[PDB]
Amino acid sequence: DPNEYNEFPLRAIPKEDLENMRTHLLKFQSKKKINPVTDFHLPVRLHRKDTRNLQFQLTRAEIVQRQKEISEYKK
Amino acid sequence: KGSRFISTLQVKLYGREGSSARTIKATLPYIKQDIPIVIIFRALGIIPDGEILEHICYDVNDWQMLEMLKPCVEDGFVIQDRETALDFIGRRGTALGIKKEKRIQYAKDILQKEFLPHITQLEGFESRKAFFLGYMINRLLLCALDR
Amino acid sequence: DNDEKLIIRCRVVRPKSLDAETEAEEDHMLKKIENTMLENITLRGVENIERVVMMK
Amino acid sequence: YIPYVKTIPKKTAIVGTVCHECQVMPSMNDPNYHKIVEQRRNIVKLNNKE
Amino acid sequence: SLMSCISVGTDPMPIITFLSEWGMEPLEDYVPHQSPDATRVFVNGVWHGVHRNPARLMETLRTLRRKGDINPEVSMIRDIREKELKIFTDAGRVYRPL
Amino acid sequence: EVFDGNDIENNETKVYEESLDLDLERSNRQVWLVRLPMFLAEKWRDRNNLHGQELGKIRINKDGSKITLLLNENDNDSIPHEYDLELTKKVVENEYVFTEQNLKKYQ
Amino acid sequence: VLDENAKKLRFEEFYPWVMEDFDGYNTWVGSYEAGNSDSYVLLSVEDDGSFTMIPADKVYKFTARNKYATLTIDEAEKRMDKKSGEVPRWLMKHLDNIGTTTTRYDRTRRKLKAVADQ
Amino acid sequence: TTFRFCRDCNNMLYPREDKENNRLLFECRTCSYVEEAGSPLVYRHELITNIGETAGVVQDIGSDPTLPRSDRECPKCHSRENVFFQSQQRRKDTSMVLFFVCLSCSHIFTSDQKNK
Ligand SMILES: [Zn+2]
Ligand SMILES: [Zn+2]
Repeated sequence: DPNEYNEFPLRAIPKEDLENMRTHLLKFQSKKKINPVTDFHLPVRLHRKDTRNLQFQLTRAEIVQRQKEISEYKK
Repeated sequence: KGSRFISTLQVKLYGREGSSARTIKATLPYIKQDIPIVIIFRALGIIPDGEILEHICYDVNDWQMLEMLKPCVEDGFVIQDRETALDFIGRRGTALGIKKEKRIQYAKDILQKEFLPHITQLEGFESRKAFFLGYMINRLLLCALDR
Repeated sequence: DNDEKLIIRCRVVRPKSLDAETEAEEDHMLKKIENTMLENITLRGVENIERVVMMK
Repeated sequence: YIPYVKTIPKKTAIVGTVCHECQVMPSMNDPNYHKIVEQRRNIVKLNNKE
Repeated sequence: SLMSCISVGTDPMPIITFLSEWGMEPLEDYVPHQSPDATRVFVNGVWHGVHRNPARLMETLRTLRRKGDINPEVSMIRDIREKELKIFTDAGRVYRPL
Repeated sequence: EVFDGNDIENNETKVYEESLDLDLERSNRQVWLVRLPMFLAEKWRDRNNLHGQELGKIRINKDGSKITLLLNENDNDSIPHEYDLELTKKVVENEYVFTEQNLKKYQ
Repeated sequence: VLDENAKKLRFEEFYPWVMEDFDGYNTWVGSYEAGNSDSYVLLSVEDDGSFTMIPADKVYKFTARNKYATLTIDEAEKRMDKKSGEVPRWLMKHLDNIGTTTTRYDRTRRKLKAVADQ
Repeated sequence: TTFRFCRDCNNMLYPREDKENNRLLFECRTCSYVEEAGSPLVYRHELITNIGETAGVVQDIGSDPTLPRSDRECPKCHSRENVFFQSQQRRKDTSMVLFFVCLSCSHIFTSDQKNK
């Protein structure tokens, strides 16, 4: 066939970096456009935690502010 | 294959044709109370009302079926989160061992292993349960609408 | 009767006092009275009389 | 607010954004074709239980 | 009746795998508003997914059963009006030859 | 790997020796989500394989609208050597890939 | 006796993934999906036109949480009971003005502004 | 009725009245989003309905073997082959009017001669 296309190689990722590493798929369920690179306010955290009472838990910004006053109070 | 027990799920359309508000309530095992379908849908991970209706009606122009579904979304208006819905289900459960913290997890197991078991009983299949539940409700509405 | 389509138009009149809370349910109240206007209205006849047929 | 939430920190990193969803289907004109069909038929033909 | 028989039932898993490999879209990504023509596929009363070309799928299933690839007792029903495709493999169904 | 919650005492500074914020640096990387057939997915997802060898090539028409996969001759002439990569969704949104690994527990 | 794989999955998925930004504006909770967890494969495009192969492990579905000041179970249960014929159509708006049932984003912004003022 | 849904959270919108302009607005009961209405109709109740008479018509309706065939003329392509079926409404108040589907253009017509 004529060279009217673009062909690129496909090589497997080395397995030396796949050990102790898990690659999952994240799916945002919404009708709008969600992009943590620009939409979210950095820094961002993606951890595992209990969802019980997920309405009165201190926001990451709050702990930073509370840490500042705690340091001032202790000093 | 596996347990040979039978669990029955009933979806009831309360009210008569001359009523001003006809809501649909579903019966779950070990709950003692008829729950609105919207609460069950939210407990399965679909909080938006638009998504819930999309699971029931597969046509965007079938306003007649949507009009009959509007009372359901109004009934479960005050519950609009997965965690809140799960706790509502747990409190109705007939266990009285869960004090205040294991209620959500207790309801989670009921919706997983005792709700529509013939699809599956393993964790991570909420989407199938929600879609099948919508199919049952959709068939119920079709009969009620003389379709 | 001469009209091609037979239509009845109804409007509810509010009192002198203004109810700011009823505006949310204003349409709902209309949905209520119309339903009762379809069922609880006896245009003519005796109650519990479904249908009448003439026989000779 | 609540003073304890009992989180479980982990090291995470976003290593790409999905742009295309694809479905690989063998070419029907491929010389090695009509062997997958036989393999697919063997799936239902197989009787593992004894 | 004289020619009536009762099925003994078989494992439905092989059929489910076969359906998936032939384009049965899983139910975890089925958006009704983006494909209002797909036929719902049921196996033993379990909604496993949807298909975009039910006519071609039914032809393949029918041929396999007739040639002897799928157990003859398996019942396949295509409700064109309701856009549903039901496959029954459980035991206890009364059937007869034609 | 249980750990405290709100952490108003600032215990993560010594318990963990690495930043706990997810690395939002590699997100600008195109990825193709591909569902594979049973025969192909059974030999490509095995951890006793995937040593970095060239499994094939992808060919894209200059004008697009048609993609094809060409495997190498390492399949033992037992499976098709040409596949048609069908784009079920030309535009994909709200989908991302994130990794997961444990953190250093000392200092 | 329980299958080992399920027990690990149950323990692993006992606490779902939670993604939160610094300011709490966005709060997404992930849910595990098993329908197509192991049937997917990723192709990463290198910076030279090549493709890299990575097997897929799991699929997580993330839904936004606490974006419009949801009520509590006790508050929700009280309204459902026959305290009134029907819930007010604009009940959420009414309680928004009273100040009760705020959001984490607003709850954090007000506290932060309460410190910047001094 | 043309139900409208919210744009920010996909919740069901509801009608609201604004006295500043005496117009009609659609507002969300949960996320405080507004949208101007396009039509003045918000509720529709149908005692006698003809919706669903031709429910179940698909691109491959002719492939059904059970459906009867007829020799009626399709008044859009001048064809003789077609499949006909009665109304799908199960209420015991509907007439026996037939509905014909043409296997050449998928055009749906009726044998009614009273109202059409
Ligand atoms: Zn909204
Ligand atoms: Zn015609």
